[PDB]
Amino acid sequence: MHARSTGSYSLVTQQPLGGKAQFGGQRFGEMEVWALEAYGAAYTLQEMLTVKSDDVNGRTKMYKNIVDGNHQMEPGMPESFNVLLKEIRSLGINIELED
Amino acid sequence: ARVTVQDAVEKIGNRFDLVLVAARRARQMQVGGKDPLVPEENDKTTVIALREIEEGLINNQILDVRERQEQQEQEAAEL
Amino acid sequence: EFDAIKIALASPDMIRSWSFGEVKKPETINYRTFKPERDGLFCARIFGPVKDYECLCGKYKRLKHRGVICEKCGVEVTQTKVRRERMGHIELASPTAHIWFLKSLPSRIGLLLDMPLRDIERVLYFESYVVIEGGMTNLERQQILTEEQYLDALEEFGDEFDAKMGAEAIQALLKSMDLEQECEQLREELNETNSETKRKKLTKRIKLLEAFVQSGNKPEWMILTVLPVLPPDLRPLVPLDGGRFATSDLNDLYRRVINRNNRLKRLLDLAAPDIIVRNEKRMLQEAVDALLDNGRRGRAITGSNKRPLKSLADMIKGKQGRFRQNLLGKRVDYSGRSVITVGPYLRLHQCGLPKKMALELFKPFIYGKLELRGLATTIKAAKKMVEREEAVVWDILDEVIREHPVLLNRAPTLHRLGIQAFEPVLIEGKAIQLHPLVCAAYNADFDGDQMAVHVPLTLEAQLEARALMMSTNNILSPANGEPIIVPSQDVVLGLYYMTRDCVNAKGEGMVLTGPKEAERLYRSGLASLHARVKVRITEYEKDANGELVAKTSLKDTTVGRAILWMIVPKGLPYSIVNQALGKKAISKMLNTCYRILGLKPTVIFADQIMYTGFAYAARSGASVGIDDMVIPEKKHEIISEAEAEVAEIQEQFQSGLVTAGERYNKVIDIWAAANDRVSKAMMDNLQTETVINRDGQEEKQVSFNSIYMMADSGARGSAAQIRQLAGMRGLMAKPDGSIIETPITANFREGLNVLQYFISTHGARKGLADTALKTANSGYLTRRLVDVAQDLVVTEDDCGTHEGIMMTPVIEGGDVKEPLRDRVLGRVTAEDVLKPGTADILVPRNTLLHEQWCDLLEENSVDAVKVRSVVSCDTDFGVCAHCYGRDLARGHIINKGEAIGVIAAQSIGEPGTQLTMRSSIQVKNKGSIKLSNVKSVVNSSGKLVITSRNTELKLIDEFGRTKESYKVPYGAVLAKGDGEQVAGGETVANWDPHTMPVITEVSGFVRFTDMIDGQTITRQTDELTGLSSLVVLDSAERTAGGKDLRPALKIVDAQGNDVLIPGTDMPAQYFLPGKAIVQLEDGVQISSGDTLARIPQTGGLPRVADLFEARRPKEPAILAEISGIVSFGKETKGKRRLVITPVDGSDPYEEMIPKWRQLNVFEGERVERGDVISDGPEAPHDILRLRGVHAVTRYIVNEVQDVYRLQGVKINDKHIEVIVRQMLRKATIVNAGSSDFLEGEQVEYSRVKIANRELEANGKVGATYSRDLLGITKASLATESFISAASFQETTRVLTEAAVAGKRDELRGLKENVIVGRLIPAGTGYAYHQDRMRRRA
RNA sequence: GGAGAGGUA
Ligand SMILES: [Mg+2]
Ligand SMILES: [Zn+2]
Ligand SMILES: [Zn+2]
Repeated sequence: MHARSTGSYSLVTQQPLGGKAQFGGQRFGEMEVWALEAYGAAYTLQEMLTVKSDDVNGRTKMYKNIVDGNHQMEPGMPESFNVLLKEIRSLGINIELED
Repeated sequence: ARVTVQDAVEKIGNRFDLVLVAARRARQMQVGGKDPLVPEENDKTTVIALREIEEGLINNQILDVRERQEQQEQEAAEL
Repeated sequence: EFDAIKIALASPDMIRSWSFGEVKKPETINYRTFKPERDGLFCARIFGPVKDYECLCGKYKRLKHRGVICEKCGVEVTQTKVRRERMGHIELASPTAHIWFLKSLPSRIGLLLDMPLRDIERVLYFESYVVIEGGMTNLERQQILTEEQYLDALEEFGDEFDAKMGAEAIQALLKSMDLEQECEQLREELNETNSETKRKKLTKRIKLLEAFVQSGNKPEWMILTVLPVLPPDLRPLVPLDGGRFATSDLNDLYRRVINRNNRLKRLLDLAAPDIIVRNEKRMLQEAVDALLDNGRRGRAITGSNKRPLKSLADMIKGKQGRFRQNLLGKRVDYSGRSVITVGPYLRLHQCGLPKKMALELFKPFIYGKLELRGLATTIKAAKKMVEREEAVVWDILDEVIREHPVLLNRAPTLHRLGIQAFEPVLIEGKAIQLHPLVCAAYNADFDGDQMAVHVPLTLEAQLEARALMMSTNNILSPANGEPIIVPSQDVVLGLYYMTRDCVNAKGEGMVLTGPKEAERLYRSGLASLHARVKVRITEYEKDANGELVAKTSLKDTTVGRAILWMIVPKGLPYSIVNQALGKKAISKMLNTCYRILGLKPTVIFADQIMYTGFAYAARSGASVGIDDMVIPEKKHEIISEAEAEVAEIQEQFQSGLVTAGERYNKVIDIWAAANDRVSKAMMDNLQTETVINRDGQEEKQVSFNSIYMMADSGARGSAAQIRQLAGMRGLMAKPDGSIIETPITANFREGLNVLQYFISTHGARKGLADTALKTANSGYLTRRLVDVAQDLVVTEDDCGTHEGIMMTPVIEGGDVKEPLRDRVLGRVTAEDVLKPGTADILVPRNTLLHEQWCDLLEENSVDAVKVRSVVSCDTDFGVCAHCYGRDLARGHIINKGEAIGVIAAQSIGEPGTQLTMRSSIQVKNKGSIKLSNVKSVVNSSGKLVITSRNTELKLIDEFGRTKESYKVPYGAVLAKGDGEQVAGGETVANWDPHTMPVITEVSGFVRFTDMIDGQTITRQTDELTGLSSLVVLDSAERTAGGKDLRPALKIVDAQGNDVLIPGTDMPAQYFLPGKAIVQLEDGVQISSGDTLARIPQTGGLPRVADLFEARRPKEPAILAEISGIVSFGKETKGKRRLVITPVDGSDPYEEMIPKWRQLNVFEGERVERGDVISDGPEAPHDILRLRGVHAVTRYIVNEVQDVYRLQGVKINDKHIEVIVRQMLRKATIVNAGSSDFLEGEQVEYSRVKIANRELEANGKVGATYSRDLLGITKASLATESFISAASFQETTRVLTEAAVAGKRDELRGLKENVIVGRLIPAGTGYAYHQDRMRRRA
């Protein structure tokens, strides 16, 4: 039996750690993302992989809002995607976001 | 308390825009300083919004027209 | 904000533009003072500060000094986040070649420069020479030279011709070329000479060359001169806390390449002999190869443990890469995990939750409530109060939980029902209690399964949970309408034991005043739970317009059934709870209740069913004992007789009277017979052993033996397990597929001895290993499927078309495997059906065929219906609402803006683990006989002899609706003609499936024309009898003499001239094929349809995988490409030739036939396109290109549905049609017309369709396209959006190709929008995306 | 942080 609300954070990619030894959270695996897409559920998926795990400013503001009793979010963009962008740009490939 | 959403879906026959309209109403109710149109029995805002939708005294179009009316008065509130 | 992702090549200047400095030293950390080095791989002056607003030396350490730099460090005092976003750039002394653009297979350098990859491989590693311009001399542009050859050439030609060696040479050669001019030359050359393989080669090269000019990439940028470096923090140097550091191999590769670079820099400065610099440049090239991608070269490099290091290209590919590890599915906060128990006191819409998990998940909400209530005027005090949980916090926690759903999920979540919402109820335990009905949906046994809990935070998430995933909204499985909360295994036993009747129980025959009276009687103990009794009941029927009408009557039932009736809702006929109520009956009862009384009554009724079932099952005390496994008393006699029977055949084969194979087969057969007899005897003695007096003398009834009561009701175990428990347990198979001739003659109530147990052990281990491998493979299958249909979303209201498909009941030769009413239930019609009162419009043309219309079809005995199908909908980038049909997970038409591709893929992949890995026509029903495609004559016996191949016979009942079908082989004799009446069990036709005749058409004399013994045939006269016999020598059998002539046989008359074919003017001479044995003589009378001569003749998961992947079969049944007569040509070049000549058109089509193919047709026969030329599996590609689209789709759906329903699993057809629609999506242009598409381009079908459709509005002529079928594995890669492809397999190839082409992704699928982290255009986000499109545009 | 081994569903 294990639980996690807000604990540590990995280093290279800002996501909650894994395992019970560290105070890590569970893994919303790929197949679960498919399952959520199968419903019409879109908001829950978007928050569940934007503001609950990765987008740092998003989750700080989410915590502030929740404490202040006003449920909302500020999505932003995942940090892991920026990691991928830099890593793929480290080759000769020039990849960027347009207008 | 609610267990189903069937009748509410009957009032709003899409089951997707239902979510958005109910969310907007609950947002008015929680952070906004509005009040319910149905007596509350120690129920949270989401369920109260769904119950309001159920009786058919709030749907998308009436919500929009009420928003327009209150915004018109707000424009008239500065004088 | 942004809207598109652009990808291209990076020129060295741009790379310098990115960078914020230059790396020059391979040193990182001092290991004593943990500051970085001067300007080493890490650094502060290049990348940034180490602490927030802290200069390195400490001259300024406050945010007041933001922006300024230190005068000794030069660092920029600012946040430390800059340390994750600045990039350095190394300077490379020598040019070097990007490995990806060299060994990509195909290699872009190789075919852009158009040199064999071997020679570039040699040149780029400094073991040869290549000329650059090579003019004014014997040499050409790009001849290769060995070292000695170069020395000799420069010796004889010490003039100015340049021949260099390695990366610099490649760079100069590439930079010294003009692209578009080369394109002109190559298109001019491709004009012709030649379109055999040079056509393909030049088309590919021109494609690449025009790709460069179209984009903004210079060719030479594929040669790296400046190499960027990943920021420091994305490759952190984690300490091991043992005073040392971990491996962190990326920094190792960087230091290695920097060492090589500095070595070469020094050696170039100091002017060493050329050998040294060449060696060092080779080493540098290898270092860069290692850094960019380690392994693709001949040998990987390792630090220790003999394990290769992680190159950059290894941090993207594979499960460990970003895409499939940290980008599609992340870890997540606000979660928990636990074990699950049953707790059957819960409503259907709630689940237990331990106190501790509840107080740990919801902590922020508790803080919010505490601060709102003023019990803690800060977050620290509130955190303290929660930490030591003063008694107040528990009531607060209960207050928070009131209406806050959570999500429960299980680990291998296959289908959409694997993750479901619930309300939480706090429990003083440590295990998640789960309602026992949903275990079927989760496939969650309680033998230690763990489940994970998530909480939705925002408001919209809570409402989405409640209105989409709350368990009382998923009752019908998306795969098919069947309910998914069927009472599973124990409640069913309780109900079955409740609705029974002993012939004479306590209190039999009295009369009661309604159900509750019976309940009171039973509880008081005066009447047993089941005894026949008359009771008055008041049914309700709403046959009126939604009005319930009460009607009372005096039924005769058993007190158990009367008690049960007290539970059911109002509007259900009483006969629904009158039978024995097995499992199937309960499922049907729930289905009818749902289809009559909406939803809420059904859910409440299901809950009440569960409660009563558990209660009365517990009352039953249905236990299992060792006396309840009765061994039939005749088992020993049966087995002994079978033993003697085996012994006699053993004796026969001892004396040689029989052969080994026949002895073996007879032994197996008789053992099977003995096994069946034992099973039957056991079952008969088990199911009716109860004989009990009926207050008179004696009678018998259905037995109460516990095992039988569990098996028959359907709780657990079929009859096979009962056979294995009581009767002999069959024959066991040894590993290599053989069947042991000695069965196991011992059940489990008795003991198995050693050997029998050994054999059973082998069988069990085979089963276990098979399950493991099978599930492993099925996972990959489903992952492939969901990645080719993920981008499809019903996105309109009505496409407005008329084409559909003909839905009919399926026939396999025998009975109906699937009626019509279950194939068109819930699919809109295409063309209004006309009742068989023809001109009587029974249904409108665009109505949904729900249950009532299905009944109307059934009573009128409709036969075949035109139904709109999702394979032909004309909407672009999605399908229209009507074309799809009924949602199938809730009883109404599909809502606009719904993701169907994903649910279809999951529904097909979910059952993938339940599959397995490795004469004469006898009409059996009275009815009329009809024949399709009959070309027949009447033979000598008055029967009907057929002269066509596609002749098919249908037996139609008296109604006029087809009921049976059978395939009629060619030249098969038929007792009947057409439109007769057949008696049941009548043998209606017969044929000789062994050998093929030379059947003629009409009577006359038969003349052996061009039939010469010695060099054309052989006089192999029959020797056992002595009649005339002569055998045609095949082309191989005959010598050179008879090669030219063609043996034939022309029908003639007494006059001697050639009698003509009836009807037409082609003289009737039949071309004798090789190896044709003839028995009749020359000029001998024969009758119509007589034998002129004789000429002799997987199902597992891999089948589904192969069928969807569209793999070519082993032995392709080649088809008839076009219509017209056929002929032969050049022969015996290891294969035959076939040519086909239309009636009037050109006849270019010729083809090769391997000799082992039994062409059923002869040359003089005219064949229409689509008729088999050989026999065997039919590939899908030719099916598509010949019989259009509505044939390949039907073939695929029929085959897959066969493989599934043979294992008793139901899947609606739509889920396969959608996959096929997404599969056949690329089109190829035959004629451009007034369009712009080049001749051979393979273009997306949607683009060409819209271009032609809009162009025809003007006076332009559109293009012509031919649809193409690609297996899913190839179809998902050839997609416009390249991020979708990259997240799928083999990122390297697609990524390099896209980079060269300079593609530009526009984020329209359901997957890349997940990657970027914005709303999906699938569900609720569809409204947002609609507004977003309508605003910007 | 990465490897190797064992285990559960
Ligand atoms: Mg289990
Ligand atoms: Zn300083
Ligand atoms: Zn359509």
